[PDB]
Amino acid sequence: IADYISEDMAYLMESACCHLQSPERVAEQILEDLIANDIDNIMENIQNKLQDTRNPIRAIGFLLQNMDYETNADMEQPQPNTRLNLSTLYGSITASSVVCQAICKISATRFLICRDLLILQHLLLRLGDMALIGAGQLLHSQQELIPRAAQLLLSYYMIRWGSQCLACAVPVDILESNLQHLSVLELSDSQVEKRRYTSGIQTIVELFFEDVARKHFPHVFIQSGASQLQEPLNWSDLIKRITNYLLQLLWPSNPNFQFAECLMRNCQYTQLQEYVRLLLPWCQVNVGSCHFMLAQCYLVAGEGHKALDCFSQAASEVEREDFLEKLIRVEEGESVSPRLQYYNRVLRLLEDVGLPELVIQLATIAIGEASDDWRSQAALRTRIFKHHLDMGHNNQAYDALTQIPDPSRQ
Amino acid sequence: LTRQYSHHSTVGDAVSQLDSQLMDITKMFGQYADPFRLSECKLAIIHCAGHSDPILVQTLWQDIIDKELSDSMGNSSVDRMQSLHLKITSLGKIYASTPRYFPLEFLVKYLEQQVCNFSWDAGFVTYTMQEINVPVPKLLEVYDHLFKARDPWWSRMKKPLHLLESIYILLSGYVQEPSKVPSYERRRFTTLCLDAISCYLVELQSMDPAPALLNTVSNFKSLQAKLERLS
Amino acid sequence: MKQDSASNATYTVDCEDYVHVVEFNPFDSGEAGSLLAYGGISYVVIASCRFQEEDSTVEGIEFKTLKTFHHGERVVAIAWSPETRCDALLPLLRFATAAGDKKIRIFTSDFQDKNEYKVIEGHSGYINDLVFCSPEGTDIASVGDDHTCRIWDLDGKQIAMFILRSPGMSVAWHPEGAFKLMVAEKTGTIRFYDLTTHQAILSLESVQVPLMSADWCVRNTLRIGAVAGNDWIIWEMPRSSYPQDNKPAHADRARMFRWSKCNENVFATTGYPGKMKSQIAIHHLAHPQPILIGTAPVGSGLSWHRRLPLCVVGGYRKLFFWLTEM
Repeated sequence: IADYISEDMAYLMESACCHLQSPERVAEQILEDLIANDIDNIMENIQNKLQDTRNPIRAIGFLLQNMDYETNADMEQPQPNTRLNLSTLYGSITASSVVCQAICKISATRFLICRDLLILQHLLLRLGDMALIGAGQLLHSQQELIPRAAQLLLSYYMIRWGSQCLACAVPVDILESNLQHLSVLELSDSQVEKRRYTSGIQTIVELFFEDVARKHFPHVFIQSGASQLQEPLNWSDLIKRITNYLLQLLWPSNPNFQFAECLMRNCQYTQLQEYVRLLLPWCQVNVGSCHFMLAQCYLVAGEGHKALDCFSQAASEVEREDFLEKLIRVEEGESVSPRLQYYNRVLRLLEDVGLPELVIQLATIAIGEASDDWRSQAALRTRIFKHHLDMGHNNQAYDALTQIPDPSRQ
Repeated sequence: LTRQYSHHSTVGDAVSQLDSQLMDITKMFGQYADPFRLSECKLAIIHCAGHSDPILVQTLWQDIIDKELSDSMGNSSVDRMQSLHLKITSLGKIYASTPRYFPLEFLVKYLEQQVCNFSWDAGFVTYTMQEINVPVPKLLEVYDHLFKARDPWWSRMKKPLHLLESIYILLSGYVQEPSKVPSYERRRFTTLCLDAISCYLVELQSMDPAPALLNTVSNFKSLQAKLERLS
Repeated sequence: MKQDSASNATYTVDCEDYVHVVEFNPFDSGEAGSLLAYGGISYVVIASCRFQEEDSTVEGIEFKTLKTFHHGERVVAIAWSPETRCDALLPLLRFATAAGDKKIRIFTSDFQDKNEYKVIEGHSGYINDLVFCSPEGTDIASVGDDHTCRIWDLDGKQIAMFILRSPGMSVAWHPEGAFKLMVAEKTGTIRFYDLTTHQAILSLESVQVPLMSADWCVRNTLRIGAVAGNDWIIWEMPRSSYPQDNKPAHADRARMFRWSKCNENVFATTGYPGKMKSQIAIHHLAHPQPILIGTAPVGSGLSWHRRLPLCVVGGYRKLFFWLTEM
């Protein structure tokens, strides 16, 4: 199949992934064009070779399984005491780029394999009951395997795109101010080690590797049975382990959401918007966290109304996603709904940016969720009153004042 | 140069040139103050030249503060606070009469951020500015502006009440010593404080009830009742 | 008797020629001053503006002409490229103009000797508005009296064309979305297009006609503002195709609408140029009345400063600036 795919057909699949078209329908179109142009009886050669396969479903399932980096959420948190000698392993810019180039190449080769596999699966569907001993099991198993191959294609397209996407040059003062704003959100436990950004061009994957993934490698080394500090360093095993681990962290379905968090922390808003644009239509794991990150990107872009819509969408998934749950866990105060705690956090952020109209809209929504807590309702209505008064909306400030349930605050 | 750069090979030649003739301000800035990052001397140069760039003045004050905080990194938290206080008081007494070279709102904001970063006494900035002879009414106007600006920095630092704690210390100092304000403006100033405290109490009631917030509300009610005895 | 206390302009700058359009650079040029362009009868002037509100070293307004381009025709609209940078080792000035000859001109300059312009032809009617794609800076959208919205590369090749049902009056790219385009039609219809699918996503209808100007709120991508007939109109998407707010803007028709670049609740409108004075009204959504009312002689253009709550209007041989409180 790969040897007969024209440059135009290869571009058509890559363009389909970029434009969020169904890769299954596009694989079917490429298959129609391949059958229409079958001058060399290649479909007969593929059929003859498929007849030599005893169980094509098991072979497809094996390829998809070796290409799947979906992680079950048991990445145990690091014990502190072994950090000091291994923190510098693979810490050079040369090693960072070699590892990130390994990902670029693996994701590129596996993207081609997933494309050609999708075309082959549509060929197997068209060949139907006439050629393979298994009529009823093939149709039912292909209904599960085609969407999986499509999801892997999109996942490898995303990793390939990220491995090629250049990071924006951000001034240190803008980064330090963004880290101060994110520290108000408690999204940053990491002290700014005075990283002279070595003023080299990096990809967003090289940036992610240096900032986040690197800190976890000493642990991956210890968990895998290297409890003896005496094993000699083997390049072949170590590069494979590092690359597989970094692929799990870059995986679009990863619940830890660390890749998008790293982009937000490094002020990579344009790349984060494009990453979220490419992810949201088909990945359902971190939807709330994507809308929250997108809302922060729109706030920095000055598009405060779109930011509010995205913050309101993110509020629905706050109890399901570990990243949004981290934003809630620090107020050790009495029984407030997790959505109201989230809205109180977004309200602090909209006040720090100085957008009083959006603070009023969000505080009005947050009063609807505060149905049982008269104290939170009093605080939110006092906030609405203050912002209407500051804006000079005297009638609306007076209306807000009459609705305050606390006579002392009123 | 002799005190801070004695080990630098070029300083012997620089010092001998500075003895050999009186130099123009432009040469002093470009050949000595800039290459050696002498932010105090740069501030003195732009003051003497009558050159007014508010951004440059803020950057020079930042560099002076950051250098004093860096040079004191080996010292105790109290000694670091005292070193910075003596530095800012010494320069503040020179420039506070000329508002173009003493960016009071920037200085108060920046020093309060350092107080939060180092977990120093919230009284530090209010005390330092009063020792410079910054008028209590002008210092309150700056804190009132910084509080009303709702900077997200304070919430990110988990210190949303910090500016109100500094305001409480400032106004408690005025209530203890009403002679810090000239007798002719004292009545007007006490009324402005009562109106400002009433605004701060309304905003504190809109926030989530925390033990620290309830203490701040109690402090402002006690302060209100003391100011009503001074009016 | 309410004497409409028309506020004087906060600042006024004299110009060498008549001002027919004025636009602030909405992008970061990396300079401390805000870049401003204004179009006259046969020239485009590029200037830097610094204000005392952003820089304590400036008393009032520092206005410096950086470059004057000979244009030969009356300029109607100006659009900045997001690639425009002045602080770079190689400064790049790029902007597009629409003119009375129905052509687009893309100017590119290094502020030194390299001054080039490309002429783009294909509109058969007057061009009413034009904009660069913000984030990529590679594409220009334009709309006109030929009932088309057209998309151009920097090479002046037409990439796409949408047939409208009436004259296109304003065009805006989605602030975060490289393929989403708003087009406002004179009959009151505002359409959203996707350039990847070449389809209309959605439409809004104004309660009044003609619609004269529309703007996409940069700070809140759900908000659309427009002027139609005598009123200003606001929509909040996706909640309704019906306007959220509709209120009187001007007695003798509204002409221009622009959102503030720093505040999602603040916008400015201009009245139609009467024989002597155009009214300018700054609005805040929390207030039922304009927060500021200004006047300019024959008001031409309306633009907002990127960071300050400051708007500019051209009038006769002058630029007039109004600062509003936040």
